[PDB]
Amino acid sequence: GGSTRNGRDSEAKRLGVKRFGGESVLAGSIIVRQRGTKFHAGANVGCGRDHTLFAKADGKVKFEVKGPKNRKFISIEAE
Amino acid sequence: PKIKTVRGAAKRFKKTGKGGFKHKHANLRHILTKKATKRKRHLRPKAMVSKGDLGLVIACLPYA
Amino acid sequence: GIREKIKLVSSAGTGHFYTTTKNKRTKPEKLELKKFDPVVRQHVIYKEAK
RNA sequence: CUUUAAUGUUUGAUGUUCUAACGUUGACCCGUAAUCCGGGUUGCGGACAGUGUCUGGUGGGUAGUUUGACUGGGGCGGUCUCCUCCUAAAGAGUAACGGAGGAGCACGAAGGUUGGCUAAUCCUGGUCGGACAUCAGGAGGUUAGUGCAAUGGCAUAAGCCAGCUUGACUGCGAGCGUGACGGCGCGAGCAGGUGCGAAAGCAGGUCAUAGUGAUCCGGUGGUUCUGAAUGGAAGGGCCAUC
RNA sequence: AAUUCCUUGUCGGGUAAGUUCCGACCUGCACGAAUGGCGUAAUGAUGGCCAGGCUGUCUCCACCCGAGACUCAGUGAAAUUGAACUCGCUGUGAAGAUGCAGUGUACCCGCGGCAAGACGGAAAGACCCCGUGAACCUUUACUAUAGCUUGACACUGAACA
RNA sequence: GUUUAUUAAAAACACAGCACUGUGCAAACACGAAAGUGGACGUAUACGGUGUGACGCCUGCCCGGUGCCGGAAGGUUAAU
RNA sequence: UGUAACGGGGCUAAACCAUGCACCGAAGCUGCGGCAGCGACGCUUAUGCGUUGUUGGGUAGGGGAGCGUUCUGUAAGCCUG
RNA sequence: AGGACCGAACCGACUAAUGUUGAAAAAUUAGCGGAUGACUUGUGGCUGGGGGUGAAAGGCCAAUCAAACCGGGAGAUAGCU
RNA sequence: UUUUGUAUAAUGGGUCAGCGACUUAUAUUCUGUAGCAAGGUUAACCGAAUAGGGGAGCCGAAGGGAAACCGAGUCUUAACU
RNA sequence: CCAUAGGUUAAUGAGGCGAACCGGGGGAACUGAAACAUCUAAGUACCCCGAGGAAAAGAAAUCAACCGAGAUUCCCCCAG
Repeated sequence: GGSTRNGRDSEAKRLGVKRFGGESVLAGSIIVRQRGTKFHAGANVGCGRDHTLFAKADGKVKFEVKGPKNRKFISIEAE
Repeated sequence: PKIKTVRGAAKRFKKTGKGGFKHKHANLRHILTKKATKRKRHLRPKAMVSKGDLGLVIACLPYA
Repeated sequence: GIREKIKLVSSAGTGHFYTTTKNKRTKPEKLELKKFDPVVRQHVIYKEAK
């Protein structure tokens, strides 16, 4: 028969890279599709809707593993 | 003779102070219940022609 | 496409209205909601459909 | 006022009669020692036929055209837009008529908030309960569940229940992501009004990613905008929407 | 079977041998009754098959007579043609070489012949595909339209139920 | 008998016959923008169109579909 | 079609493995002579230049600078029996 | 008598060979079909291009025919060579 | 010439001589150059006429908004927030 | 019967040709829209009629905007 169909996305991964000086609201990890690979806990709580993680203060990205579940968190720390 | 402007383009675009043209955003004519208010609110103002389309608009409008 | 488009008309006397969808097979009653009327700048009752 | 076997007095369907327009490719006369055509006499038909304008039907008898693309040549078959996984080489992207599946919705609650709660499965005693209906106990730990495909999620649950409710608000929006563009997506925060909470606070739709269609043209509601001498209006514009 | 794919169906005849022929069977892929069905004397430069005669059609060619071809004198074209000092083989190579590589062979130049090659000459392939190409034809494609037809008004009037 | 005069002469076309159907004469039909003309100086034993194709024996069933013919009760329906 | 599956002759090393030195070998590099583009300094201006470093394969294409032909002014000038 | 039979003129064109830069832009040679008839032929006329005419092949209409020829729109258009 | 690629057995050309293909008009943008400098410049026409006149007009110095309107601000919006 | 129709004679004018321009009657298609039918090409090509040295048009039942201009024609702007 026939089985040749596919969808499209054009980004699916992080943009902030833990040295990245992201200001204001830059999407640190857009189209993660989900709050579980990365959580936002440094600059308050990101993860608005479609779980896009974004900065809330002008500063450097921070990647870290916290919690009892060994979950990965994106933080924003000041320069 | 004189160049004749594309009158449809003259209806879709108006010129600004530094050069470059201002148009109306699409997707606000029709079937608007589906669209969110954020989307229609962002489509309400006028936008600028975006530098790949400027050559086409300047070609269509020799008197602007 | 069983859901059909209806209006919600302000009870504050203005011409302002919202639009939404509703299926009359399961919800034949008229939908009433407190919505913001920007002409009056207050939350008022919106009920009337097209 | 609905009606009267003479009166103030119309409209429309067939039917009959008349002649006087019109027809006569009936007979006779003249132009004329002309099958034409006129004029005249008469007969027959007669407000019919026929013609003009408008109009419904029929109309390849003609006329102008259309009748897609991909494609391991073309045709047949299949496909064309959107979502999920793999291919895809640990950033993004990435092709094939490659391998698999779904979507063209639903929900005024299945949205918001507050408070509360935790599954699948297995082993046992008891009303048709039997292997599986409902209890009670133990093991187990998310093997469940998510309104619907798949993937990534999810216990602080986004999974289940209840109360109150409409933030499925309006105008904006620093800053980004993604596109050649049209566009699409994410967004803290500001103002005005809400809802739920004692409060911190949360809410600009649903766990996220499919559920869609530009422009033109036109319809509907609103509008201290325009309105081709002036006052209006028609029409146009702007906002919401179809 | 002008119709049967299977198929050279099967049976019989003809032949030493017959995918064709003739006569049947019916298992008619997919005959059939004025798109006419079946038959039919005569007719046919009609299609298929058989036989007698006849023969160079053939076994298998032989000889002869004429017109050319050959030589001489006179007149005198053509297609074609990038240039040529214009071999064979094997390999290579835009994938079938006169020209490239290796090798072999070959004194220079005519004349009569044959056509294996020069992917020979001729004709911007007609088959196939493509072009938002053309023409003509068809229809139950779309949009018109001549004609045919329906009614209203006018030409076109008067009485009576 | 005729035919693609220049690759097809045939089983093709035509044909006499047969049938269906139209046509009442200013006929149908055709050419024509119209006058007019052919049909025809004919008149249903005539003329046109269609299909079949001497002759012999025949031509069965189906009117659901599409045409054509007949009818106007009802529905729909134009200009006005 | 003809050796035709080292290019050939031919090779028992003129084959293969290991080590070493030498040489050949290109339009590469260097030497010598010449031309041109681009950049950086110096003497300072429609600046002549010098020093120095480097560059110069090119299709489509872009940029720059020119040769030659006919005609017009210069031209009743100049050349020319 | 006969769209009768055989067969010349006449009309045609079934087969073969030659010719295929031909003697000829369809013929020659040897046979072949009709040859009193729906025959053949001379002269003149008429029918004109979405038209005519056609015993029908899309045949023929001046060596041109699924729309003649000439002139014009016209340098149609050509995403092709 | 066309190509991924041609000695290609893909195209074209027998040869020579002559002719043969990016032009012209108007409008618009950009560059070089020249004049003038918040100004620049005229068209038709007049004119012994390349002079001179003619400033009709065109472009620029101001934008924002759909528009009225406002104006170094203006739109959006109750709100330069 | 009157008369008209007709006939004859005479006078005057016309006829036909010609390159362009002009007015009127009729009037395409190729093409462009990247197909095509509204549209375009274009009232162009072409055909026909008529006239003149020019033709046509022409003295407001015209514009304008509360101010005003004062027939027609042609050129430059307005203005793509």
